Parts: sequence; structure tokens; C-alpha cells
Amino acid sequence: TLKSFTVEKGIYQTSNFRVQPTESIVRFPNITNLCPFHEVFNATTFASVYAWNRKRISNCVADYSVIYNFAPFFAFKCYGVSPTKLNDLCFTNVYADSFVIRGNEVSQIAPGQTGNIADYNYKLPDDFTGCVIAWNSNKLDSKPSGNYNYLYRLLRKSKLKPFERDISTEIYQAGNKPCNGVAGPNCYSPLQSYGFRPTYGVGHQPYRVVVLSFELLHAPATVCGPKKSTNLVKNKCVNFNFNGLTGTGVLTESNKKFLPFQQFGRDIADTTDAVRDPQTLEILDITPCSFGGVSVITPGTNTSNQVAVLYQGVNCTEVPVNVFQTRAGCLIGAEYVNNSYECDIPIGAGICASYQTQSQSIIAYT
Amino acid sequence: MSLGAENSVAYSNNSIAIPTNFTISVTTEILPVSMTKTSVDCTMYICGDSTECSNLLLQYGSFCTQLKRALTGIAVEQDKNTQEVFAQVKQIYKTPPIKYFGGFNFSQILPDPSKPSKRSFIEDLLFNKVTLADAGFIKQYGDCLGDIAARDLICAQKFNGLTVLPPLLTDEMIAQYTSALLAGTITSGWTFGAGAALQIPFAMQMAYRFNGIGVTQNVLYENQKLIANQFNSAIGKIQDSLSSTASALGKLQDVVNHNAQALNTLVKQLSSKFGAISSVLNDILSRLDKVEAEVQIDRLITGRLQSLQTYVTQQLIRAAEIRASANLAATKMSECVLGQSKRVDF
Amino acid sequence: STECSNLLLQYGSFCTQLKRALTGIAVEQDKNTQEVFAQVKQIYKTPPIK
Amino acid sequence: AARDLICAQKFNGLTVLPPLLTDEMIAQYTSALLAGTITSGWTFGAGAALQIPFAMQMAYRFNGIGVTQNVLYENQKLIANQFNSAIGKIQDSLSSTASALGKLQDVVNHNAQALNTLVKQLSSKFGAISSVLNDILSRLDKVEAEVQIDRLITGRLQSLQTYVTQQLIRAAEIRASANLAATKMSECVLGQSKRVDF
Amino acid sequence: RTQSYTNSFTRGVYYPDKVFRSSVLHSTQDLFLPFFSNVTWFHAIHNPALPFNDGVYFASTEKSNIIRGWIFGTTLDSKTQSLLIVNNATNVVIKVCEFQFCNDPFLDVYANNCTFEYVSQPFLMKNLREFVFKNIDGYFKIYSKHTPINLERDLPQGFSALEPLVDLPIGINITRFQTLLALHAAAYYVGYLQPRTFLLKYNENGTITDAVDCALDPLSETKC
Ligand SMILES: *[C@@H]1O[C@H](CO)[C@@H](O)[C@H](O)[C@H]1NC(C)=O
Ligand SMILES: *[C@@H]1O[C@H](CO)[C@@H](O)[C@H](O)[C@H]1NC(C)=O
Ligand SMILES: *[C@@H]1O[C@H](CO)[C@@H](O)[C@H](O)[C@H]1NC(C)=O
Ligand SMILES: *[C@@H]1O[C@H](CO)[C@@H](O)[C@H](O)[C@H]1NC(C)=O
Ligand SMILES: *[C@@H]1O[C@H](CO)[C@@H](O)[C@H](O)[C@H]1NC(C)=O
Ligand SMILES: *[C@@H]1O[C@H](CO)[C@@H](O)[C@H](O)[C@H]1NC(C)=O
Ligand SMILES: *[C@@H]1O[C@H](CO)[C@@H](O)[C@H](O)[C@H]1NC(C)=O
Ligand SMILES: *[C@@H]1O[C@H](CO)[C@@H](O)[C@H](O)[C@H]1NC(C)=O
Repeated sequence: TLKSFTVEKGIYQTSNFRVQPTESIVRFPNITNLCPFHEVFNATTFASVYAWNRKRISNCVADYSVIYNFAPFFAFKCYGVSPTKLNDLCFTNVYADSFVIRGNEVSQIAPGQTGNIADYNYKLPDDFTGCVIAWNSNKLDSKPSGNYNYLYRLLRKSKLKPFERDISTEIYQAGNKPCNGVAGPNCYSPLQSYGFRPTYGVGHQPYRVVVLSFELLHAPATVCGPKKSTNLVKNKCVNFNFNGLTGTGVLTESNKKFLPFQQFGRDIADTTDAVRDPQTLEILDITPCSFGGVSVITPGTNTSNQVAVLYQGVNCTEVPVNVFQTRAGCLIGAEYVNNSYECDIPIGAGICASYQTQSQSIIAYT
Repeated sequence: MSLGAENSVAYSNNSIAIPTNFTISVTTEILPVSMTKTSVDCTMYICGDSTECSNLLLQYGSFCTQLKRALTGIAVEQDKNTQEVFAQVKQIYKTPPIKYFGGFNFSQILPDPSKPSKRSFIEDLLFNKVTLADAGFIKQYGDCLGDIAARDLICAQKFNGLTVLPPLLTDEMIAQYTSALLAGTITSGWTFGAGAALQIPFAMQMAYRFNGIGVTQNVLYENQKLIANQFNSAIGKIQDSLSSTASALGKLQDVVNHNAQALNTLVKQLSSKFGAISSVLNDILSRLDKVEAEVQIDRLITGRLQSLQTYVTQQLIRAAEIRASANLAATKMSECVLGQSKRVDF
Repeated sequence: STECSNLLLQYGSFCTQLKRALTGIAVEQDKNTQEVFAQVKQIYKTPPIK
Repeated sequence: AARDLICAQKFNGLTVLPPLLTDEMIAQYTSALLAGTITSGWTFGAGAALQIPFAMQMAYRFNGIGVTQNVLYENQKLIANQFNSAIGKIQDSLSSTASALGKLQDVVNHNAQALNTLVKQLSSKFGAISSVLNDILSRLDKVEAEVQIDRLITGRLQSLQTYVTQQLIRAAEIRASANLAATKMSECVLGQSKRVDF
Repeated sequence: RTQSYTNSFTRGVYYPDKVFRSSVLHSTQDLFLPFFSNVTWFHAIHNPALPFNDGVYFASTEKSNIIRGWIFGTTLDSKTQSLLIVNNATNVVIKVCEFQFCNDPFLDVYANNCTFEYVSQPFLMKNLREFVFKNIDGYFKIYSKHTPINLERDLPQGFSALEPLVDLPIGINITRFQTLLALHAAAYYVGYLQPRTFLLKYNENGTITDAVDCALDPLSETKC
């Protein structure tokens, strides 16, 4: 610690002792259903962009490794989560949105974009924590005469709010002459056909887009991935993995009066101290196990190599990862004498230490 | 505002004004000498038992070493300040069992044998008046482990890696030093501060102390009961002043309050995101892959390191101010108690 | 700028302590002036004779 | 006319507060201390003000320094003429050269140049593409402008922190000098000191 | 019918988050109830749609089956898909389809093509109960606390926390709110919410005892 081979007389703070965990426990809810990803990804005909379908996915085991087999896309583009780590963590609810766009307006489905799809048909919020997938569909979504089945809205009075739908098909009025069901000057139909054709360029093929919206974990945890649970342990410094919230601590029985909506417990430093077990409705306190400062009390290396160790601020009936109890921790390797000399190496509350003769050994005295 | 009352003193070239009596007044001067000693673990504060956070924190170099060195220097300097202020005698003098000092009674400043601590009455009011923060100068891991009531602030400070060291000299040793100094200046006069303590009667020492200011010594000997009664009333009014008003010790109260508030702000700095996606490191570990979580961890590490450096700089400036006040208190201790000073308003 | 303020609020309390330090210096300047100059209890007026 | 430095300092959020005691109150306190020193001597700083003619006060000041008080009453006119000549010499030296007040000029100039540097630091890019915040707001989308605004925020926060630390150190030095001046006010004006070169 | 605009007199606050904090003061930015607001004491014995704008709540002191029905929505009857939450003793019929109503809405004692039909727990039972119908991010979080009113009068002084119980998300556009009392005198209150910063006083049990508004008077700004 001192980056030197010889040390001088005094007390040095070197490092810290900490009890390493010996067990790892994982607590997941007892659910058995399989999430319906096949009925979302493998469909005969998706709806258009102005009328995207919303499907709620909950109360099932979500396996995200079978997504690649259902549809031949390239990459699993996500923003708030990495595409790598879906399975170990778990969420509250999963929403599915699907629509078919052109190849130019793919980057508009992203948080904070401006265009035609983003302004009047489908807008993503400021803080999106889901995934967006897109792949080419030139073989199942094109005719030589033209695919007139899908529409997009070209004009609207105002931009949409995030996660909004506009199904109404009234004639848009841009002038002062009233429309009254007549499409003329400044009375334009909002929906325009895409007009897909197999002989287009690379930027103009139809693209099927599926949105995997995720919300972060809250009081319910209905949809969660595949992970084997572990029996609960208490009063031991262990690793806990409660619904994807990893950490290390000691679980004890609690007397906190949680309300039925409350699930977690946060302190002034914004870290979890109280958790609710999803299997058995009980509250467990989370505290770290035994740790503290370690100080080395030594004379010089020119004199001796005998070292006393001061474990700072612990009631040392719990030493491991002569013994005198001090008000400033406790000493190991220094005996206490019933005398009083001048203070050579200071330790704490009136207690010092020195290296003396009367077999040489390290003593501690007031 | 009003600068003061208006006085037009009557001046003439053949007029003199001379006092015909005197009053004896006892005042009170309060000076801070030291503050709380704090030791900060940077690795537990920044990372919190995360391995790759430690691996990415080793890339930043030796910031932790120099911040720990600065805080260790402050902790050494506080004990040095207390040692140079209070410890000024080679021998612990003791008062005689008789309590007659020419009519002056020092029963409200000399220690009493009933209490386990050797603290006098006025020192008992001074220690009861200042509300300490009750920090980790006593060991508190047994109380922090045992879940009683709610979560304390000091338990959160201990769990986040912030530790308060106890001072080297206990309150009993400070009270013993104060009692030895009081007994020396009561019995031996100013002669104990310049070598061997030479005994003297207290009325004759009082005659010398009137002789040093320009008043002849026959004034005291003809009026000794009046000086005794005035001194008794003056030292009795300090009791009634300190038993009611709690605004006298505001300097020591602010010394406690600043070191509590700095630690509270340093703990509260952990809840900010610093431009990342989450303020909790384990959510960043579990939610992201290697490179992106390395970017977020680097952002959090820079923010927490900036907070810790700000705390260390503020503690260094406050330590310089406290050291200046402790040097002033040591000079006032040497020149007012151990002798007699002719400096005006000192 | 609303966006600059909304992203500055994510940096924690790096400004309350700045305002506290500047307020402490501003109090200390007036304390210094009051300590140096206000050392008399009554306002003394010189006689008209010189 | 033209844009002043103080106008830009105010427009950028840097404000200078006025002191509590005005210069008239400082002059009144100085006049009160002068009248007390002229009439009473040292007894106005140790209780009630006791009057004394100035010749006898000057004789007591001579008796303080160890010279017997009969050399004043035999040499009063010479001492009065020497004091008047010294006062005139100080007046002429203050009217001639203004370089004695260089420390007060430095106290003004340091807080002038610190605020000027704090204003001038706003023209830096700190690694971004533009120093103007509205240009980044109106030129990019949300994510990239958030990145550049974060860079500018980090740079401006660093500059503000450096200014606050320098102000704290200067305030500590000013407090030490003010304590020395208060000790000199209590020991030289309200009394007579035996300390050498104090 | 007759409407009257009274004052709430510093009443109404809910739990912001779904976590537990003990013995701490915490500041939250949320669509909150303005202290010293201008609420409406509606009176009806026989009901238009209030201009719902980023927050609304409810408060009534009536009993029995007359106090029910909280139909939301932009337009009723037909055309645009709007939310038509109906309520009774044991059922909440969530529907995006529109019931065949008219210009005069009534519930008979003696719909369209629906996209999301949800059935959940009922939202109801001198007791002036309070209910919150806050809309943010298309979630419709509902907070409620039973408040037994001592003397039947206007909204009293108190800072009782309304507990979160109901989270039913309907991500549509809602700007109006009608009401669906049973048709076979009602002292029900209508108030508003606004985005403002608060500072809540917790305890060791987890109940909001006091709450200050950081924009009411400059003393509370100093306290914040
Ligand atoms: C999609 O579903 C149909 C009917 O269930 C099935 O015949 C077809 O094989 C499925 N496609 C894929 C790629 O699994
Ligand atoms: C899950 O476990 C809990 C307690 O062991 C039990 O009450 C609950 O019924 C279980 N879930 C199911 C679906 O059986
Ligand atoms: C904690 O330390 C105190 C002080 O010596 C002691 O009385 C007590 O028994 C200790 N607690 C234990 C060992 O559990
Ligand atoms: C002394 O004072 C009186 C008035 O106070 C004045 O008339 C007289 O001239 C003074 N003495 C001298 C020598 O000037
Ligand atoms: C001094 O004070 C104590 C306590 O007030 C009293 O008991 C004692 O008699 C006093 N002594 C004299 C001489 O008045
Ligand atoms: C509410 O608005 C009415 C409208 O005239 C007004 O008379 C009344 O004073 C307001 N109440 C308040 C502001 O408390
Ligand atoms: C959606 O709500 C907004 C409220 O700001 C309103 O202005 C807009 O007209 C609504 N859209 C429709 C189609 O009613
Ligand atoms: C917290 O709950 C306990 C339960 O008995 C009660 O005694 C105590 O008064 C409560 N504290 C409050 C409401 O502040």
C-alpha cells in the first residue's frame, strides 16, 4: 500500500476486510405459461401504420432466443436495454406493436425523430426502453399491379403524442370552403396508398416493423424469463438475485409495515434495503455483512517485524473474514499493561502502543 | 441602523476626571480548537463491492491515494491542535483540600469528586449545552446491524464507506488538564508557567495583580471583602447566563453542523445519475452488455470522483480555518491564563 | 434553455454548495468590517474648540 | 454607447452585492474613534470616557515609553511644530504618489479579472461543435444535442467550481488580514503598545 | 343545473412512487393538486363534460348506489374510439367501444365493436371519499383514501395520503369527462391538477403527514 519496501514507525491504514459471500439465491415468481410471440411475429397480414395493433404480453415465461427463428431479420435493435441480456433480467409488462412501412422511413421509428411516420402515424417517446425490429418483405407484400391494401396519413392538424393512434377518416380541410363530404380544392383525403411494386429500388421495398415495448420493474412482475429459483436463506452474507436486481447482502426478518402496493424500500442514497419475495408474501431487510477498516500498527523495519492489527469500529467477537477491546476498534497482537507511559504510537481514545523489552513484544497502554 | 448612542464628552484644558470606585466583571470567550475526524474509503463509496467497477477505477490512477492522504493529514492535524492548545504543563497540579482563598470561592470551576468525570459545574453546563451529532466516535455496527425503528443517517454513512475516527485525548484527560491549570493559577500565581510552582496566598497575588495595572496595593487590602463579593457575584451571573440562553456556543455548534452537513451532502451525491441511465450500478451491470455499461460506469465514476474531490477541498479549507482559530486559542491560553497581559482588549 | 436545465438537474447538488460557499463569503465580508470598525459603544463628538 | 463589461457580467448571471456598512458609517466610526483618542486617551476603551487635556495625555504617553514627563512641558511647541510638519508631509506624499494603495487596488483588480475570466470562459466549445447553445438546439436532433449540451455543461461547471475555490482561498486571506487590522485597531488606537515594530 | 366554485382549503395529496421511504423528506415533480385552488362544488338533482387537461380527481360525500359512474372519453355514441369506464357495486367494464347512448345519458334500472374488454376489481365501496384519475404516459393511476367526514361541510383541512390501488392503462386521447350517476342533491366535487414541485413529510410508518407546495408563498419556497 505504501509502495515501498521499508516502513517507518506509526499506524497505517492499509485496506479493508469484508466477508465474502458463499451462496447465491435467485427468487423468481412461480409462473408456467409461454409468451405468445409466435402469434405476433408469424402472421398472415399485418395492419397498416395508422392503425397499428397493440398486444399485451403478461403472466408468462418469455424466451427471447426463439425470436430469431420466427422471422429472418438482421439485428435486434434496442435502446434502453442491451440485446444480449434479455433473459436474466425480467420486466413487468411487454407490449407488441406492428406495422408495415417503406425502406426510407425506418430511422424515423426511433426516440426523437421528425418526419411523416413520426409526426402523424407513429411516434416513440422521449425515453424508450424497448426494442425495434425491421426486415425486408418484398416476397410476401408486393404485386405487379400494386399493393393498395395499406395506407398512411399524409396530413394532420397537429403532431401526435407518443403512443397515440388516429383511426378517423374525415376529409382534411386546409382552406375556408367547407368540405361536407366533398374532396376538392383544400379538401384532401388524409390516407394515401403506398403503392408497392416488385421492380422498385432498394430504398422502396416494404418493411415489416415489430416493436417490443418494455416497461421497467414495479410492484407486479407478471412476465419474467426462464430461470430456476433457489430456496431462501437468512442471516448469512449471500448473493441475492431478486427479480433481476443483483447484489450482495444479509436477509433478515422485517418489522416494516409495507402497504399492499409497496414492493421495494429505498434510503437517502437511493439503494435497495427492503425487498418483497414474489413467491411468499413477506418483506426481507437487506444489509451488507461485516466490514470495516483495517489499520496496521508497526514499529520500523530496522527494529522488528512484529505487527499488531487494529480492526476499526467492530465489537470483535466476529473477527474472521492477545485481544483487547478498545473504544477505537480492537487490537490483535498487542497485550495490555497496567502502567502509563508517554504516547509513542497513537491508536485511539487515550490508548497508545509501543515496542518495549520487559522478550521484546508490542504492548498497549493508556 | 444606529451606530450607537451620542455622547459629547466635556473637554477642557484644565479639567481632569478620576474614578472613585471600581467594579469586577467576568466575561466569556469561546474559541473552537478542533473538529471531527473523517476517514473515507473511496472504493466502497464509488463502486460498492463491484469487481469491474474496481477494474475500471484502477485505470484512473492515484486519485484515491492523494485524497486519503489529505484526509489523514487533517485527522493528524486535529489531534495536534488539541495537544498544543491544552497540554502546556509538565506536572498535574492538585488543589489543597482546604477551600479558603481569601474570600474568593472557586467551587463552580474546580472539579467535584461525586461525578465519575472530573468536570466542574460550568464545564457540565458547557457539555450539556452543545448538542453533538452522536457520530461514529463510539462503535455502532451492533446498532446498525440490529434493525430497530428506522434507518439512521449515521448507519447509512457507515454503510457507504464514510467513517468518523475518535479523538486521541478523551474528555476526562481534557478535564484533568483544565483542573491542573486551574489549580496552578489559583495557588501558585503565574510562577508555575515559568518553571517551578511557587506557592503564595491568594490575596497577596491579587495585590500583585492590582499592582501590575497601575493601582497601589493598599486599595485591595482595605477593600478585600468588596472585591471578594464582586468576584462572587460576577462568577455567579455566568451561571444564570449559561443556564438559560443557548446561543452562546454557536461557534462550536456550527463546527459540529458543518461537518454533519458535508457528510450528508456526500452521501446524498450517490443518488444522481451524472448523465447515465441509472444511479444504481447493479442495474447497469444487469441491463447492459460490456462496452455500453463500461461507458455508463465511467460516467458514474467521474461524477462520484468529482463529488469526493469537492468534499476533500472543502474539508482542507475548513481545516486551515480551524488551525488558525486553534493557534489563536493557544496564544490566548498562554498569555491570559499563565500570566498577565497588557495588550488592550486581548 | 429548458433542455439544458433538465439535463443540469441530473448532476445532483453541485450548485447548492456553490451558492452556500458564496453566501458564506458574503457574510464573512460584513463580519470582517463589523469586527474591524465597530469597536466603540457610544458615538463621541469632538468639542467645537480646537 | 457600447456594451460594458459590467453589463455582460450582469446579463450572464454574475451579480455584485453592496456591503452592509456604507462609507458614511465607516467615516462616522472613524470620527468617533478619533474624538475618543483626542479627548480621553486610552480610558475610552476600558470603560467610561474620562477627559484630560492633550498636553497631560501626551505626557502620559511619554511616561509610557520611559522618558520623564518634564521634557514635554519644556519642549511643547517644538513637538507641536514637528507633528504639524509630519501631517503636512503625509498629505503631500498622498497627493503626490498613489502607489501606496497598491494592495487595495489589487483587491479591486482581482475580483474584476476573475469575473472577466468567468464571462470570457463562455466562448469556449469544450470539445463540442459550437459554443452557442441555441445553435446546437436548432441544428441537431435530441440525442446528439444532448451529448454536446452535456459537454458544455461539464465545461461550465468546471469553470464555476474553479472560480468558487479561488474565491474561498482569497476570502481566507482577506479574513486573516482583517483580523490583523482589528488587532491593530484594538492595540494601537485604543491603547499604547510596547511591542517592537507593531 | 347549478354550479358553485368553492375552495379546497389545502386538501388532497397522494403517494408519488411505489417504493417505501421511512423518516425522510423527499421532493417529487408530478401533476399535483394546487394548494388554495378553485374547485367546483357541482349540484345536480336531475351533467356536461369538464375540460380535462393533464389531471383530474374526484371527491364526494354521498352514500348508497347514487354515487357511481365515471365515464371518460372525447366523444360518446359513435365515431371516434373513446374510453367508457362504467362502474357499479362489483364490476368495472373497461371498453374502448361506445355504448348506444344519446344526447341525454341515463342508466336503465328496470355495445359497438370492442378492442379491449377488461374486468377487474370494483373501484368503490358521513364519508367524503376522494378518488384521483391522473393521466400520465397512458397509465391512469388511481389513488384513494377513505376520509370519514366529521361535520358535513366543504373540503376540510388535511394532508391525508391517497393510496395507489388501481393501475389500468388506456393509451388513448381523452379531453373530456362526463359522469354516469344511476337514474331512477349530490354533493360531489370537481378539482384539477397541475405540474408543480412538492416536498412530502414522511414518518417511521410511511404516511404523508405534511406537504408543502414550493410555489404557494415565498416562505414555502424558502422551506423547499
Ligand atoms: C405460421 O403459422 C402457420 C399456422 O399456424 C404455420 O403453418 C406456419 O408454419 C408458421 N410459420 C412459421 C415460420 O413457423
Ligand atoms: C406460488 O407460490 C405461492 C407460495 O408458495 C402460492 O401461494 C401460489 O399459489 C403459487 N402460485 C401458483 C400459481 O400456484
Ligand atoms: C459490544 O461492546 C460492549 C463494550 O465493551 C460490550 O459490553 C458488549 O458485550 C459487546 N457486545 C457483544 C460482544 O455482543
Ligand atoms: C484654555 O481653554 C480656554 C477655554 O476653554 C481658552 O480660552 C484658553 O485660551 C485656553 N488656553 C490656552 C493657553 O489657549
Ligand atoms: C462559594 O460558593 C459555594 C457554592 O455556591 C458555597 O457553598 C460557598 O459557601 C461559597 N464560599 C464563600 C466563601 O462564599
Ligand atoms: C374562484 O373563481 C371565482 C370566479 O369569479 C372567484 O370569484 C373566486 O374568488 C375564486 N376563488 C378563489 C380564487 O379561491
Ligand atoms: C387529442 O387531445 C388534444 C389535447 O391537447 C386535442 O387538442 C386534440 O384535438 C385531440 N385529438 C382528437 C382527434 O380529438
Ligand atoms: C405508527 O404505527 C404504530 C402502530 O402501533 C403507532 O403506535 C404509531 O403511533 C404510528 N406512528 C405515527 C402514526 O406517526
